[PDB]
Amino acid sequence: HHHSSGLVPRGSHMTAIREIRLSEPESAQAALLALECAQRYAEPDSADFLADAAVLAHDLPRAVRREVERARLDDRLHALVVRGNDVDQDALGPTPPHWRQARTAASRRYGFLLVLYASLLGDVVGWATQQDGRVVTDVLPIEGQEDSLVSSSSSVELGWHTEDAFSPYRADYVGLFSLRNPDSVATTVAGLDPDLVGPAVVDVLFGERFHIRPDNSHSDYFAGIVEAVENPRAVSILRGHRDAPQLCVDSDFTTAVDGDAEAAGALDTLIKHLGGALYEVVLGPGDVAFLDNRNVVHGRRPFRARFDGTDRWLKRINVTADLRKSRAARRDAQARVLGEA
Amino acid sequence: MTAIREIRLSEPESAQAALLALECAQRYAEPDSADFLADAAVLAHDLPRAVRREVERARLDDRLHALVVRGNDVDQDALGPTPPHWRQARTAASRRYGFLLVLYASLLGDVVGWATQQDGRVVTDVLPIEGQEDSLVSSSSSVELGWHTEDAFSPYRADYVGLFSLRNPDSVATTVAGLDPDLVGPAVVDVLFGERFHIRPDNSHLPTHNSGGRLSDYFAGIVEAVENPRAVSILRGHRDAPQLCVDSDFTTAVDGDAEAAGALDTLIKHLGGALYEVVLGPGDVAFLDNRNVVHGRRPFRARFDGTDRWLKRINVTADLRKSRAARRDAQARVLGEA
Ligand SMILES: NC(=[NH2+])NCCC[C@H](N)C(=O)O
Ligand SMILES: [Fe+3]
Ligand SMILES: [Fe+3]
Repeated sequence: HHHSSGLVPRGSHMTAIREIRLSEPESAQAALLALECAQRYAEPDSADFLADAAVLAHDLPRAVRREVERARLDDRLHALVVRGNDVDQDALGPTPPHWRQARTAASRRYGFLLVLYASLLGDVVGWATQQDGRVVTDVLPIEGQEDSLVSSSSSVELGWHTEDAFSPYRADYVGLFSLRNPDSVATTVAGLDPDLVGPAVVDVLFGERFHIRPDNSHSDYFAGIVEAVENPRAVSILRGHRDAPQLCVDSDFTTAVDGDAEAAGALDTLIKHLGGALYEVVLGPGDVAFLDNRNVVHGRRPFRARFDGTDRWLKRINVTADLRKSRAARRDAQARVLGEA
Repeated sequence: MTAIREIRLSEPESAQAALLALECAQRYAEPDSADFLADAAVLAHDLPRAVRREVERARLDDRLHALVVRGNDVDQDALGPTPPHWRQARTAASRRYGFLLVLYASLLGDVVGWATQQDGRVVTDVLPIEGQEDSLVSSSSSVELGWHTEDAFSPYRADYVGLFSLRNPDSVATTVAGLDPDLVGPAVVDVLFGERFHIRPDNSHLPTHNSGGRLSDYFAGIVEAVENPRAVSILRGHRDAPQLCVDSDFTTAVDGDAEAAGALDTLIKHLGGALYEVVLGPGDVAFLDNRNVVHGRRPFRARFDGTDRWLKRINVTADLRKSRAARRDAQARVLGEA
């Protein structure tokens, strides 16, 4: 229970995982700050708290803030993982049977702490069509959705994708705060190693030669959503500097532009590459991850849910480096829900 | 309203910020030393809490014109004379003000500079230069600095421009204007939202305003943007809170587009009259929201005797990652090195 941090490689990605282990004093400091926020503010995503969240985040332990800041500017990061936060399992109570029942009094402190960590990386956002536009969402298995294509699945693999791949307002980070995970169930993660892929295919993937359609998981805004399915814009899968390209792809919702067989080939080459390159991150209770959604796709393996209140439960959040850029898709300046207007 | 958000520092708050800036000056060589900039976001967290609270309110106010932090400590005697050229303005005595500007700026985003402006420095200098009185660059004096979005030509233009006044003995005003969409017409707004305009790089990006030795390759992109400007919009985003991107001296409508030419001269008249004054006294730091306002500087008579007006300046981005195609490597802050 000493503080430690370091770099865990995956293939050629030398800083793929940045791991921080909290000392017991650091875990207690973070818990005390989250509990004070829960006393003073309405909700982990109420306007009063989110106006202050980026400043309150500055009260987290300094050594942790320095390591999170290094992760924030690492444009080859896959996952920042902060291990060893305090979770009182007894006080938390059972895993709820549905996200609609999961915004519990006992779990508030973990929503506040997830937003505090997240607010070191950017500004938290949610989505009108996802869990009623909650910014702090819940990942837990739902009975009768075992074979579903959403994060409430268990028995079937959650297929890998860039989060909200279709959207110009897609998150920079996806945050996950594990409350319990008795069977050590993993998030799957992959990035592109351009040195494992034919330069010709990489060139095609930088072309605006693909359609990324919304999941059925997804008005001027919702007019844009109907258009995105029926008349999808021609988009690239890779963008930015050749030395540090961003990745945007959905294994289930990406196709080449009509009649572009070459693009179809490059896409299916990339799908097989990322499929073969998938690795896993397991979050024990009190472990928090931020996936760099610019760099990695993510999903989840089949697992065996009991639905007895002991199942895996994460709090989840989306983070943007640039809240202002999505103002056209938000209700007002301070509102954080994409597609609310 | 709160378009201008002012924080007047207490003596303790001024002293705390000065102590932190001097601690940075004791540790690091330059206010844009790579080691300092890696450390800057967390060091900024050590600024006074009441100040960080008001900077955060400004950061999330999408109608902000400027945040002004008044009353930082500036030792005029220790600072010495105003240098005669920005090339000579990286003085030992002024380091502490460069460090403090970066600390305030790092609450709002990440600092960036330009390969094609003041030799790619991140902390730049605004002071009158003999022979540039009637120029269109920040070193002008006799000729008003025409109102502009900073680096309006570039998709990597700053979200905030930071100005730290070291010296302003004649109270020369910074000029500011926002756009009222209601007050120009829903008609003109529709035109301005169209990609029907040419915005060229301003003269500060030319090799004539950089050291002679600076690589020709840096200027290729600037010369291309002067010769062959892309068709771009002046307004973007939400109709209720649209962003503004225009330079009064370097913006034209696309050839043939009479409707666009009319929209632009309507905008130029609306912004010209609305232009209002903010005077930055010694120790005053302003952050202009470069998405919401154009800014300039009133005409003034420079004395060229070492007493002249002197600001430190910085560009701040909300999203450093978005410009990686234009930067040499992940941590490099100089736009146009790639
Ligand atoms: N309309 C103008 N004068 N535009 C250029 C403004 C000054 C420019 N930002 C500089 O540093 O020199
Ligand atoms: Fe997902
Ligand atoms: Fe300017």
